[PDB]
Amino acid sequence: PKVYFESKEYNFSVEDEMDVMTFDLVSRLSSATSSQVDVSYSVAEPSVVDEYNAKYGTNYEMLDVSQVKLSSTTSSISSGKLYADNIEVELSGLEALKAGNSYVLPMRVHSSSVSTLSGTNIAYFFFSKPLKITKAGNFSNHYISVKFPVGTFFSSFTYEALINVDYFLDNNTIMGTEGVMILRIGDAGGGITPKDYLEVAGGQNYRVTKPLLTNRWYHVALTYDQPTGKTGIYVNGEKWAGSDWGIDGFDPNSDMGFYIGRIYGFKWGERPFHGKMSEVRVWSVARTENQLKQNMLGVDPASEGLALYYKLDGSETQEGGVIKDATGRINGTTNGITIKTLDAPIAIN
Repeated sequence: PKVYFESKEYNFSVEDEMDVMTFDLVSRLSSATSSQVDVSYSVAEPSVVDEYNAKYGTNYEMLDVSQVKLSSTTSSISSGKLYADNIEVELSGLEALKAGNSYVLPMRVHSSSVSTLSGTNIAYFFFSKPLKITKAGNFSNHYISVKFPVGTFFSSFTYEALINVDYFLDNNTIMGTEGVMILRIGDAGGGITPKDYLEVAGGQNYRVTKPLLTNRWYHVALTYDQPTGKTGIYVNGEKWAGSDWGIDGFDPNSDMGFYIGRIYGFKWGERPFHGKMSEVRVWSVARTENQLKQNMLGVDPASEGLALYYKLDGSETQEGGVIKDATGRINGTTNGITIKTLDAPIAIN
């Protein structure tokens, strides 16, 4: 007879503010025997998690062994029984775990009495820690003026943000460089683009074919892949419109330069956005559809290619007329972005 784990997998949720939890660890025999069978446990090698992720295409992160305590390392299965006496596993440091990841603790069973069954001697305990966005930045005649590093020339690029519109005026600025490359909603004064239609404008233009609602979160993105010439506008990860351009790129600093939320001082209309924004980014690459979809709620601010990042969740420093972005690269000038607490976490469906 052999020692093994009866149930391969268990799932736990790491609730808010939870730092410590305990669970039961039990192995068993394939069939009962006439003497006590001794067992012991250990945390399995991280490569066990890599094999699992490769087999299933999952993305589990291994917990640190330093946050695992066993009531005892050893146990036993009494003569005539199948299941080992319970061991309690205590997991700590849960509050510090990064949200938006799924974690695993793989436990191996060993025996000094009998053999264990390969492929059945690891128990997998999974821990989910949900990423939520519960705060966002208010725009009601507010701007962020952004100066990119000198000689910035975006060839391929991405603008993206989570937005929630309070109301639509004729032309509502999201982000960009007016007259050059700007993402907006509407240009109804021009009698072509309805007030609630996403549009890219500047040296060249195109627009979507369905309106946005008010009081609803959307993820919105504009990409341009300069080598292929393909540009797209994406809403909630779906391509809503596309075009083909021949331009080599654009200088975001040209003219009045780059603005978020309001083209401050523009004589032909400041075109303020009225609503909230979150997770506002500019990249110096064309992000793929998959990259846009998978990262709507958060990205590492250290990411290569990320030229500007405002979470607008309260974690950015605002002082002295400046709002410092998350990359540490951009000190934007602003009239102040009040961080609002949402009624519920951001949901796009």
